[PDB]
Amino acid sequence: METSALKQQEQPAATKIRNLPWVEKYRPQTLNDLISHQDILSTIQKFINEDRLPHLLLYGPPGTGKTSTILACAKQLYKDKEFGSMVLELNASDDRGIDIIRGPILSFASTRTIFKKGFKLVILDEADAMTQDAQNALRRVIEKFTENTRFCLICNYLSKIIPALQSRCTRFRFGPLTPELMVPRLEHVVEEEKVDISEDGMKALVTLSSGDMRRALNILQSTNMAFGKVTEETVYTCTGHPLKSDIANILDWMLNQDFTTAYRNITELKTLKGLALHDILTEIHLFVHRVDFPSSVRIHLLTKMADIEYRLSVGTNEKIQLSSLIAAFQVTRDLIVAE
Amino acid sequence: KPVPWVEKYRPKCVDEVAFQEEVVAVLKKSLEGADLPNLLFYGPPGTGKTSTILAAARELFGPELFRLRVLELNASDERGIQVVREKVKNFAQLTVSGSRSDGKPCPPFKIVILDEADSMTSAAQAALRRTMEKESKTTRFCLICNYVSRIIEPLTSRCSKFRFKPLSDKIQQQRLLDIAKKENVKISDEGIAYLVKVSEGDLRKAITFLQSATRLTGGKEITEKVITDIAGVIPAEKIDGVFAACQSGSFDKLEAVVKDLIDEGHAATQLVNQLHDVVVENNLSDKQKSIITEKLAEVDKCLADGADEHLQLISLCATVMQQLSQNC
Amino acid sequence: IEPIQSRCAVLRYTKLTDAQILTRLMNVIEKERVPYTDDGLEAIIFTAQGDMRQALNNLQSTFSGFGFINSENVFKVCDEPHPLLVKEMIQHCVNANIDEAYKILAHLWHLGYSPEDIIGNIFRVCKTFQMAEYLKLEFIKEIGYTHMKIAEGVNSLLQMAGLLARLCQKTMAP
Amino acid sequence: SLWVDKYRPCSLGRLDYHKEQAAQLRNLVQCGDFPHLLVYGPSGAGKKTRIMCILRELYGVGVEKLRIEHQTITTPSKKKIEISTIASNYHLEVNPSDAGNSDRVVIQEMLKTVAQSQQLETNSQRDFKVVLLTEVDKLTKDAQHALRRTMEKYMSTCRLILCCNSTSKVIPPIRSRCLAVRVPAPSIEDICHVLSTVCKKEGLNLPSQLAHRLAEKSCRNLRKALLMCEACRVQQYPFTADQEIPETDWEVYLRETANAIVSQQTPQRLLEVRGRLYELLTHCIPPEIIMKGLLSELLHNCDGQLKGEVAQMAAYYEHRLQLGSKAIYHLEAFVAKFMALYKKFMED
Amino acid sequence: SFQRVVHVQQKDDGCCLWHLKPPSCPLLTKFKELNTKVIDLSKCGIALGEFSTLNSKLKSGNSAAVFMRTRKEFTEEVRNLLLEEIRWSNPEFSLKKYFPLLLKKQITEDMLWTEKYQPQTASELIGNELAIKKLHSWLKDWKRRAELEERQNLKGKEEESRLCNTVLITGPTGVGKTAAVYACAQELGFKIFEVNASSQRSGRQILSQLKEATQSHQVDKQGVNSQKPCFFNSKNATSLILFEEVDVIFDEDAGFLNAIKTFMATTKRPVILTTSDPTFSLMFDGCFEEIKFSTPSLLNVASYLQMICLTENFRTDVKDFVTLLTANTCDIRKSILYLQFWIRSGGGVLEERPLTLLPKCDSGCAETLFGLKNIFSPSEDLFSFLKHKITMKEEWHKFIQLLTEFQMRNVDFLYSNLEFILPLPVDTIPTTAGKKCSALVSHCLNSLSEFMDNMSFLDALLTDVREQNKYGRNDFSWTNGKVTSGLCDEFSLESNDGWTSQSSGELKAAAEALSFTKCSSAISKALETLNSCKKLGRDPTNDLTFYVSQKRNNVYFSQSAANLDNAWKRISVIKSVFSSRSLLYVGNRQASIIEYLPTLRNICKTEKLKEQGKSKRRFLHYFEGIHLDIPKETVNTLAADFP
Ligand SMILES: Nc1ncnc2c1ncn2[C@@H]1O[C@H](COP(=O)(O)OP(=O)(O)OP(O)(O)=S)[C@@H](O)[C@H]1O
Ligand SMILES: Nc1ncnc2c1ncn2[C@@H]1O[C@H](COP(=O)(O)OP(=O)(O)OP(O)(O)=S)[C@@H](O)[C@H]1O
Ligand SMILES: Nc1ncnc2c1ncn2[C@@H]1O[C@H](COP(=O)(O)OP(=O)(O)OP(O)(O)=S)[C@@H](O)[C@H]1O
Ligand SMILES: Nc1ncnc2c1ncn2[C@@H]1O[C@H](COP(=O)(O)OP(=O)(O)O)[C@@H](O)[C@H]1O
Ligand SMILES: [Mg+2]
Ligand SMILES: [Mg+2]
Ligand SMILES: [Mg+2]
Repeated sequence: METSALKQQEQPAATKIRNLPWVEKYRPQTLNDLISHQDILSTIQKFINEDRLPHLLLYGPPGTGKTSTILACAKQLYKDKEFGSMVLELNASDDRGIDIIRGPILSFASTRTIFKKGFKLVILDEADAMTQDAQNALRRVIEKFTENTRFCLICNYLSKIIPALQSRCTRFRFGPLTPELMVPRLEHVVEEEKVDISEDGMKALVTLSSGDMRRALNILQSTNMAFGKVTEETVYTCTGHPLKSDIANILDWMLNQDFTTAYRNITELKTLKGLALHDILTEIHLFVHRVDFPSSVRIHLLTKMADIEYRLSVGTNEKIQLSSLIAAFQVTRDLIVAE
Repeated sequence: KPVPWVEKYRPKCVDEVAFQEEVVAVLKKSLEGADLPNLLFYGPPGTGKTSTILAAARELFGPELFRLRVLELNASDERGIQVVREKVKNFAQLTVSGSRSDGKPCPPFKIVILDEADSMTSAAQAALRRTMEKESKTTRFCLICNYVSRIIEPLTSRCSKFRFKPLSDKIQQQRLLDIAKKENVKISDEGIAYLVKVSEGDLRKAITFLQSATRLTGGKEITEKVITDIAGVIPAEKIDGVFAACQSGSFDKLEAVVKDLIDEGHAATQLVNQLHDVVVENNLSDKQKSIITEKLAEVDKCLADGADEHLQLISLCATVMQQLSQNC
Repeated sequence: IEPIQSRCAVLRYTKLTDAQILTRLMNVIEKERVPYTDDGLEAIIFTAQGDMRQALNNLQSTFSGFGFINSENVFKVCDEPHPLLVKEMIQHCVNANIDEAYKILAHLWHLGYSPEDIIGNIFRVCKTFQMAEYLKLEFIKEIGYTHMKIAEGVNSLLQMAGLLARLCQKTMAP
Repeated sequence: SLWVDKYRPCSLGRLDYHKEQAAQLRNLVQCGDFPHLLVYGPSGAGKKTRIMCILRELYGVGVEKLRIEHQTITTPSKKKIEISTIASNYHLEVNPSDAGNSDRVVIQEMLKTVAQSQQLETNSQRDFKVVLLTEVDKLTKDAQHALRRTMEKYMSTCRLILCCNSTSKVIPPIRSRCLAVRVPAPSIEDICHVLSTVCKKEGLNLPSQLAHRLAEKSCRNLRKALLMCEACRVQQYPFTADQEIPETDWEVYLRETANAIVSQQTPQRLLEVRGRLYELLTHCIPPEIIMKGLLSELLHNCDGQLKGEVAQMAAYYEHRLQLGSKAIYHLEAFVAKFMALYKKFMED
Repeated sequence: SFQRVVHVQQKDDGCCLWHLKPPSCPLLTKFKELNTKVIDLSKCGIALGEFSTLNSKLKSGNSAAVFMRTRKEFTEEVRNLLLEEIRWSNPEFSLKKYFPLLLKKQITEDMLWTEKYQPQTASELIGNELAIKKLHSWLKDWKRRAELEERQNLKGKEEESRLCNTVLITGPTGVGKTAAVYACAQELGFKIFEVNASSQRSGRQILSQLKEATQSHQVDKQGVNSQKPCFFNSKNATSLILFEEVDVIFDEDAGFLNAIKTFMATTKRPVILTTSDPTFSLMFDGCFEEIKFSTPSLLNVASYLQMICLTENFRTDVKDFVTLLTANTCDIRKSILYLQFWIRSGGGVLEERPLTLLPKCDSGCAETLFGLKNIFSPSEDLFSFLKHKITMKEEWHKFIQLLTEFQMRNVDFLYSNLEFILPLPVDTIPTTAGKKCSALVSHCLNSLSEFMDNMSFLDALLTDVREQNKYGRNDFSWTNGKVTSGLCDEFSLESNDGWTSQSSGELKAAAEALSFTKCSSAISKALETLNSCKKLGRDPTNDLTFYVSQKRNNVYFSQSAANLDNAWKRISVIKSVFSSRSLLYVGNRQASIIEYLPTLRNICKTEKLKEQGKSKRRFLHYFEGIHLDIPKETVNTLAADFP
């Protein structure tokens, strides 16, 4: 119940004298103001303008701009004087079971509009968190009231939506932003905000974000206000990510020295930096395909690190798994080095 | 009626935790402004992160409002994060008016001390990020972990990060001597040093084992036998017998050795831990160390999975025996 | 519950064979004057694994979106990982080329495809791939092992590349 | 009431072995703030006898007057599950591992009932009700996390006494709080003395060498030794020097299966061993026990070179069995791989 | 506010690890340049039939075979021939005492076959003979009591009898508990007042609406009295209350158990309880006579179902209904309903089978039962498809769909019928040439071991569709397993996954099919050289044949490769011996079984051995001499042998 007023005035809430919310500073307004996914937005606008709008399924990684996009579509489709009478938005915050489908959804989809005649819109944020039986009712509500109203389901994981609910809709994936067209946003914000940053900072910003603007701006303002300068070292310190030099030294110890000295040095650096074995495995995996290895060596290393990353999940002793990670390289590539 | 030892002699306020210099300094600076930011403590267990955050909560609030204004929660709940989020929502929704007679009114924000934050999947981590953003100016979050790399980018970027380097052996030996003289327990240095050794640099396990020993053998000295059998540590004579049995190359005495270990009620995980700790710090070749360590990792995965102890130890000792006797 | 199954007659419905979905797709197309090529037919049948509802919805979506039925438009609307890319994955792994296979999979991963539909598409292409029976069996076994690893909760690039390495090494090891 | 139950000690001073352990337990309960007790040791070492002894030393004599009650509770998937429980007014003992992977309800809601019952009951003796979860090693990880948060939450109302044969499947935050009670299997002379005391209390006079043979055949399992002594008492009134120790009947079935596999190497014999293993599995004997028995039986016939390979094969397929669901696939596939290894070994 | 979230680290000067540099070794400085150039997909078009089973040619005229079957009514001679054929198939069945009854029952229909062939008399029931005679004797005694009461009333104007006022009937689903109750009531003219779970049955409603059914007479005693008032709220005939599915209690049924306990106490008329839950015999507190319906014999019910087929003028075989009964766990209701649906659809396959022990046989019921006819052509047979070599894409898809349809039920199809499906001889249980023969046996054993290794891989390291041991533990355990279905209207609200069900089903089906194809092909190429060994004079076929039980040869295919009646008698044995008073407190379960049960069996076998020796009588009295109250039937079961 409720829970919309807190967000509704949480978005326009700031100190406006000291706080600097750089994520909330730059927000899209309409379809022409979201400079990304131009094919999807032009397709949706063409569907709207021909009155041939089908049931939409907006899915993808979070922060890519699904909810703001469908809010822009709803505001352009219906004016402000009839927004509340024609648009029904629900999230997973108002979860009371499967009665949400039989409650507001079934009552709203089974009646006409009140004031001005037209087709209504239903927006369902976080539809994958909905249970299987509630979705099995939502597909029937969709099937029998498709002419009067259309449904737009926003989800993060496509696999958690049943095949029938997918098959009643057309699917649109909000893919990650290619780093190129992402970089102009970063240079615009640094040129506006007067921040000292090198190109290694831009590489780190486009690497940790992996195609988003929200966490990118979060990392950028956090590193800027914590240090005053934005570089590779300061970003990976503020984020607390595995530093590239540290992973390079780890690989050097596993690739040059004997078992015991490498083990002691790695354990000392792990307790010095608080660095887990899962992130070591991920970054070493990224490192393996860049360092020129033979095919058999690359295959053996990838198999062993996949096995270790599986063993770490069930909750064994990470000390033994770390020593086995060292063993995975000592078996092949140090033998070849000795050869 | 009484309390366990670990929560009894923890420091009452800030600046009483030794061996830390800048963490307590920044904590005192934040407390003097009466505004604690979102805090992240990472370090190995038994270092004082929980003690530091509890001391900060006691310092900023009043002791009668200390328990009412903090909420301790763990992230390893079996029902997903829905129950955790509903508990955080219930705690943040409820507001308790407070008054301090010491002269400083209580700050409005509430404290959620969340432990084992590094055992958290990325979806749950993003849900916690949006939960913290929902209560940014009403509840300041505390995250306790050993590994900061497991926490994903947004929560790690928005939290004040503090590293806790584990204490040295001399410092924890002195603290355990203070505990022993405070609780009237007859103690030799050798017992406290052996307690430090078997706790593996964790003060919490050392304090727990000391309290367990002084309650198991009341009004008596604390020998090494009780500490060994309470900490679960395998005797070194057993480990050397295992090593000699594998070096012999005979399977029958190997079977006899593991049957003796199993029938003595010795845990297979502890035997694997001690076997690995002896193997990696010996004069074995790197190939032998590599194969033995790979088999140790596979067997430990099998044990955490829940396979049979006797068969797993038989297989690990057979691999060790073949690797050692291959050179012979 | 078992009492209703005792009180009823249990009729079993199977997945529609691709010939049937093709015939009814052709019926709908000839009744709706849809311009098409055979590549679009194969793409629609691929995107709807024995699901007439999904095939009809995808066909209507691409005809309403682009107006012509070929493979490119269908995979622009359905937005699956492209089966030619996954076929080139499997073909490189048959030749035990870990470098090109991981190149294409890094391309797939950087496009935003999740682990779940990536391994699903790998299994779906690998089921009808042209190779030997024993290599198909070992490929299916390793794909299923990696898929249960994705199911249990561990889902990173490392597991995907590890499956790639295992599939490559199944060829170079007797 | 057999000799394993009629003559079971109920006082801490009656335990002839582990006297230092018994004195330590008594001194611990004299303090009155004993923690959760994780008690481990092999089966037949006496863990159940020790926990009944510390229960009797803890509470009054009313812990002998026990009752049997069935509790039925609702799954989160909305299904009703029933489970037996041996309980008393002073303590409650519930096996939680009978619910498959749904042990988390029998961990959590049952502890809720004990907490509300302790809040309702008052006797001015002690401020906790002992909850005994026998066989805690077989609990799932999810159930053990639920167990951990319940001991964190319910510690001031109830005290937990966990009994297991191993702390391998036990997650480490559980062991970080429970007091460890390692009860090793008692030695050969301890079994001989216990058998002598039991036979003297039954009016019989057994020799020392028969008791030593019984202690050596029992493999340091006191309950098996007592039951075999009872069966030998059934066989002959006097304890003769040529008293045949009553061998376990499914054990000699397993030995005959071992002779069946080692004798002939053909898929027909493989199917016959499969049928015998199905017959042995239908007797509700847990699969790891047949795994260990098969290993111990076939390791007599192999040479020293094959033993390590057969051992690693057995451990690998035992782990596959524990991960799997139907034990028959993993077990019989071990039979098949051993059969192939044996056939390719005796051909050269 | 936006205060500084400073990463504070206790970075002391030194330690040689805080401020590190990239390595100077040439391996880690030779970074390969990343390439993003993949092949272009616009040039390569997806050809038809690439990722699917699309073929240019299409079959026409082979399918869409309408049946239009007009079955001629059987004459007396052919019917009598079928009667003698079934009598020779089942020599232990009294087939003459039932055929006038079903012929009278049969003599444009609007009835289900469950009610069309409803048994009017309890003697017309099949199986559970002791139970129905117990019920009939109890109700006859209640009729005698009612007639005696009427005689006493007309004249006016109980430990020795031990007539308890209630029978509680328990058994599996659809064995005919309600059929037995109704048949007895119509045979002796009782009047049933039924309380179902479909009705609102709360305590105040049931007492205020049905107490005077027991406490008083019937106003209508002559005429229409064989009619059944189903209680609901929005010769003389005697009342009889019946509670159908007593174990089903909702939150709306407030205080139902206390109400039927008041009915227990204050009745003067018979009260009958019917439930399929075995645990309700323990939970309910009251005095009642217990009647247990066992699972009926497979051959008797199979003969009765063949018989129902005959009276509808179709002939058939016994084995197909045997496997049909096996698939339904001998459920008579499910089998009768599916038989009605199957017979009234005109039949599946017209194949003639001349048997003496004539129209054409109608075998193929279990194939359509599992939906295998929707996968295969009507010309194709299951075992014919499985024995021959699979080469085409459509045969592969048919194999995968068959295995998938068997994988959702968690049933291993190729595993259970592995003997009858491998290209090897199967028989019922009752020198360089030798080197080559042993090599052939070795190759066959290697193929079998490889296949069973993949099967172990499939169970262990592949996801199953339905999560095994979800509510109980694994099979063959005596903890529990009586997991009754849900009883509350609240929804599950679970967070289970859906994708990893049909994904894992396809994965397991494909892997099982490929592994079995590899194994069968290896066995085939191994025995392709068997002709050379046969020419050499040495025949290893004694070492290659498969010995399988007689009960598994009575079916076309099995869903299980073990014996479940064996497991049922075992589980009954451990549950009955370890429910005795003294041994009811052994808590360590695994220890309890493997220590107490074999020693108890040794004690029982030794006791029988001393009793066969004509020794003293007191040697029988060790079990009673230690106050070990074990019933004699289980002691005799324990004293036989170990299987
Ligand atoms: N393409 C984009 N370019 C720039 N900023 C964007 C873009 N998409 C999203 N944003 C930012 O994200 C804010 C809201 O995006 P959302 O719609 O919440 O993202 P999302 O794809 O819906 O994923 P969620 O909401 O976290 S599940 C906007 O106000 C922007 O600040
Ligand atoms: N430097 C220190 N100064 C004072 N007390 C300390 C110090 N290090 C450890 N302790 C004590 O050691 C005990 C255990 O430490 P805790 O803070 O409770 O746990 P921890 O160090 O956070 O490790 P965890 O919680 O298992 S990750 C407490 O009683 C602390 O007071
Ligand atoms: N032994 C039997 N002999 C003949 N017909 C039977 C037999 N058992 C069941 N039937 C048929 O099955 C129909 C329904 O049986 P029921 O008695 O309703 O099953 P049930 O014992 O009540 O089990 P439930 O109610 O499903 S739990 C009857 O009307 C008969 O047609
Ligand atoms: N001190 C003792 N003296 C004589 N018998 C004992 C003693 N301790 C244990 N026993 C016997 O040994 C058996 C061990 O079984 P149990 O108590 O279940 O241990 P576990 O739980 O380890 O199997 C018990 O039946 C008990 O009768
Ligand atoms: Mg959104
Ligand atoms: Mg803590
Ligand atoms: Mg019924």
